[PDB]
Amino acid sequence: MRECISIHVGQAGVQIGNACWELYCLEHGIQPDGQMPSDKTIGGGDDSFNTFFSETGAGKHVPRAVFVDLEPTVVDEVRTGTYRQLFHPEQLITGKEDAANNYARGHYTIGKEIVDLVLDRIRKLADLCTGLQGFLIFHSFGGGTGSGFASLLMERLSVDYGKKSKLEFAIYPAPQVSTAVVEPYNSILTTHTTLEHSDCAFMVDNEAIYDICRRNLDIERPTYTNLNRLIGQIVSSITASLRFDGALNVDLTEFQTNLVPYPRIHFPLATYAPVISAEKAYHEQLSVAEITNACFEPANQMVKCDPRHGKYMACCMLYRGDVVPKDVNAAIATIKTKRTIQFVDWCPTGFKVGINYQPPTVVPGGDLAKVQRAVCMLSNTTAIAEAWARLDHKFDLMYAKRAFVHWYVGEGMEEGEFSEAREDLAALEKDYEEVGVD
Amino acid sequence: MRECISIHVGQAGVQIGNACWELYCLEHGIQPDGQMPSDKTIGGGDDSFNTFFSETGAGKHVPRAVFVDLEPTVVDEVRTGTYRQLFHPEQLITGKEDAANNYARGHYTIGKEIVDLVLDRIRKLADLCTGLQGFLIFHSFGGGTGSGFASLLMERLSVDYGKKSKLEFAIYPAPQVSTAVVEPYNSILTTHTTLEHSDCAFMVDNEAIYDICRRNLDIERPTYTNLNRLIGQIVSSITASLRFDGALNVDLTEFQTNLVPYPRIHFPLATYAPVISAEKAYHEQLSVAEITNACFEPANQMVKCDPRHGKYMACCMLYRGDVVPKDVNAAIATIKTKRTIQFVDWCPTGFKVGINYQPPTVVPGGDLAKVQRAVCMLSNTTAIAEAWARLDHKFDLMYAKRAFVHWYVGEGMEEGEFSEAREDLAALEKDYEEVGVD
Amino acid sequence: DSFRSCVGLKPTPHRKNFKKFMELDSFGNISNILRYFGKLITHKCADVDR
Amino acid sequence: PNLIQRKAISGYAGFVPRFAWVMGMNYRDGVTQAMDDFDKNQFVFRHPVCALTTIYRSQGLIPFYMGFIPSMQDNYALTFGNSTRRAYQKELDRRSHTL
Ligand SMILES: Nc1nc2c(ncn2[C@@H]2O[C@H](COP(=O)(O)OP(=O)(O)OP(=O)(O)O)[C@@H](O)[C@H]2O)c(=O)[nH]1
Ligand SMILES: Nc1nc2c(ncn2[C@@H]2O[C@H](COP(=O)(O)OP(=O)(O)OP(=O)(O)O)[C@@H](O)[C@H]2O)c(=O)[nH]1
Repeated sequence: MRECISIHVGQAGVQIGNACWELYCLEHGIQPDGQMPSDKTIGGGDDSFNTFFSETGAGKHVPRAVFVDLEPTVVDEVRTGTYRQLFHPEQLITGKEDAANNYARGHYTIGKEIVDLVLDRIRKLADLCTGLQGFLIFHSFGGGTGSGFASLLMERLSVDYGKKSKLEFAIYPAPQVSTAVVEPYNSILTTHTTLEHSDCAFMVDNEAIYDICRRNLDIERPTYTNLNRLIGQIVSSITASLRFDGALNVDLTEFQTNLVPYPRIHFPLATYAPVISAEKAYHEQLSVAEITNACFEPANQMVKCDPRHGKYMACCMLYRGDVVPKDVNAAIATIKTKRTIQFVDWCPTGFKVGINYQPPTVVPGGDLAKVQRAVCMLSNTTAIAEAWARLDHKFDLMYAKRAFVHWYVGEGMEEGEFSEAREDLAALEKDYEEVGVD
Repeated sequence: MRECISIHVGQAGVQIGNACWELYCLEHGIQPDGQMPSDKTIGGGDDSFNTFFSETGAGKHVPRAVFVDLEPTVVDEVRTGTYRQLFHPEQLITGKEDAANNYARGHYTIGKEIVDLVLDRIRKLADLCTGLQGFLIFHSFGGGTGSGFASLLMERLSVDYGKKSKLEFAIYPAPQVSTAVVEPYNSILTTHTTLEHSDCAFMVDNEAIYDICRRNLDIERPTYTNLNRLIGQIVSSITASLRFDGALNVDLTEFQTNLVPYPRIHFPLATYAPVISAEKAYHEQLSVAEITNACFEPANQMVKCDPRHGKYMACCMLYRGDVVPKDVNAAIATIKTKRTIQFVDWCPTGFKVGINYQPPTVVPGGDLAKVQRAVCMLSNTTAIAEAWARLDHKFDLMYAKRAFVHWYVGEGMEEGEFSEAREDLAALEKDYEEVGVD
Repeated sequence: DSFRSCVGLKPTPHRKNFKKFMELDSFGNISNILRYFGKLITHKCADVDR
Repeated sequence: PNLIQRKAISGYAGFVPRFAWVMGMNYRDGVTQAMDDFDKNQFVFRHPVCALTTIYRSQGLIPFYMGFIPSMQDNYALTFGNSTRRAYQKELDRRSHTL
């Protein structure tokens, strides 16, 4: 009907998945045991859960997700959480060996003998489903293992199906922070392998997330609980269109068909304006005009790219909760009149607006307050070229000194890909300025 | 009416007889003491139990089975166990000396002076029998005793009764696991002596049962408590149509007429689809579509033969529980249209469906599930000739060197029969080849 | 099934609540079926025996 | 208290005791808990002259769990769900050194 399959590959995807499904169960009112209260919504798998959970004759809402993990520690922990009876046993595919930060170790030595099992899972989901709109793949680029095995699974799913969308989130490598030094290598390898197969790859950065945290959450020492909670609420917002109803509606297929301009370039950015705390929402007040202004304030976006150093071309606004369309269209018109912003010629129309009436929900004991109006903002602009500029004048030095290539070649790799990736990236940036200019 | 006679020849037959009978007594509520308290299911000895019991003037359900063995150890342990009081006293025929893995030891030295007693017992059962559909005989090829004795009994009952039915189930020796280098000898002897009287014989493998047990049932240290309860479930599944009623039914005569294409070749394979443990049944989903897909999954089978190395000519569905014809036909049509299966052009249809409403039943201290939809798989293919090539080349070198032949010549064997065996096998070989040819 | 179609545009396959079936069904030697035993009536009962 | 002790007015350019230790959450709850600690230690050193495991629960654990709890392999021949659940009680009787 209207459903998507969730895949989480990794170290990098386990905690965010934990948070997001906790929010899902909380908001639909699932008890972490799995069933409903005396209210009558258990059925033939067709009610609001029919999009996310496979509640079957057993009466338990079963998530339609698979986690695959190379290092069994964290997956044992997640099974030793509380929602274990909720989750499906062999949808929790665990291994015994890490990919050890090596792109080619992940992609070649260990991955191939796991793709059979993961394919078996996904096909036994593909038989039961009927709508199969697409997948939600969670991984990273600064991942020790979320890189290579993820690339391989992407390749197999692309070659078997080219008839469904492919949505990717990513915690992007930090621009100036690098926990790993194999980060640039395996990251660019992932990028150049995935460019010709990815439908919509989106990014977000931990440093800017923290910057928001101590800016307006009034949290100078947040945590993962908080970071993952924020990202989970973001994805909840983007799936609200599927779950609830509304006046005018858009779908992820519309997202793809209406945000990417050309071939190749499909990496936009996202934001959520009303990030405030209990007392803040208490004796303050939000409204459409200032949520627009805040969501387009240059710092509020979660990547360090200055819009005045770039030029806008596409924007999709998702408002959720109560709102009238008058102020919406009026405020976006005023922003059109704004003189600090920059629109390229190609897009006299560039605003895809989508409304859902249902208010966003809170998590108990968490940080975010009650929300009356909320917005997810998805913008694409030329600005992000500087990040790849950074990555290339980083990687060039390591290649000049042929650093750390011994590991990869000893486990059996050759210069070909290492050379190719640099001009793949170079083609990417050159296209960036070619389209940015007029 | 609808009643059958069971023969349990050998060390192995008699135990799985005990296990399956311990099954049988439960689903009609028969107690380990063999008498119910005050309630009534008794009558003219004529009601659902009458298929396997005949509760006579003493209100005791009497098995319609016979247990013949050579070494008195296990017949003693079952004469001292929990069910000796219900088992009929002198039916349980015991010997004093083994068969020593020699075919001619059971076929020339011991089996002669016991066949009289056993035939007398089966005739004084056949008199009180009325319908007498047939005999469920349990032997084993690599039987440390029973092969030779079973050959003699089967041939004599075939020649004296050439109108009633004969069905053979037997644990088949493994492709690579060994308990007897002598096993090829008696295997080929029994084959070339039985292929011209056996109506249909069905082979399964202990390793395969084990592999299932630690892939899906999650049993890392089974025994055949577990696996015998599985095979008992299998036979209960094939006989549920006999026991109960429903929309449309199936019979062993139909099996005889419609599973086997030609004389000689009467060797199908058996499977049970929804093998599943407690928690998987509890909080997952089952339905006709996925259970059919699973039962046609190529690794679920009890003998290692690759269907892409084979080709199908017959299939029998035994749908028990709550299943309905619409989804039955939809699933089978989808399976037909799927291209992995490669049916021969002989039979444009290759399917025989059978229905029963009554769900299968669990057993205390067991592993099976509260399954509402079960399906027994009985399919005949062409993948199996690889195994007979396997056995003949496993045999040829060892005969060419003639190991242990001194034993057989000492007990009174010559070599004409051993010679004849391999051209019988090659006959079956070229027969499978030719029927495959098209 | 008519009521099943009395729900919305598309159908949905309801079924019997399996909870009752587990908590009430004969397993082991413990039955769960009760049995009553009486005599048929007509204007003048004849096969009172059965 | 005066105004509020449960909270100390957001953006408090003044400081508080109990800066280290329990920390890494939102602000107001930290304020409450920290001042609770500040009167706990207070009376504790006051003390005037006194001399004068959800990892396992009821029905065992999911399949494919790693980490050796005592035994298993020494005992066998049962469904792993059972095995775990029966170990859940015999970890009180014979391998009772599990706490
Ligand atoms: N995606 C994600 N990344 C995080 C999180 N916390 C820190 N990180 C960053 O994400 C990276 C995780 O990458 P990896 O450690 O290579 O993950 P992996 O390749 O799947 O496998 P491992 O190295 O064994 O854990 C780290 O380098 C961190 O810098 C988080 O919650 N989620
Ligand atoms: N049916 C049954 N099979 C068993 C039992 N224990 C072991 N086996 C199986 O029995 C098969 C071998 O039987 P045989 O060794 O030929 O036994 P036999 O020739 O009848 O006589 P024995 O000397 O008593 O063993 C093996 O494939 C085992 O899987 C049991 O209790 N019951």
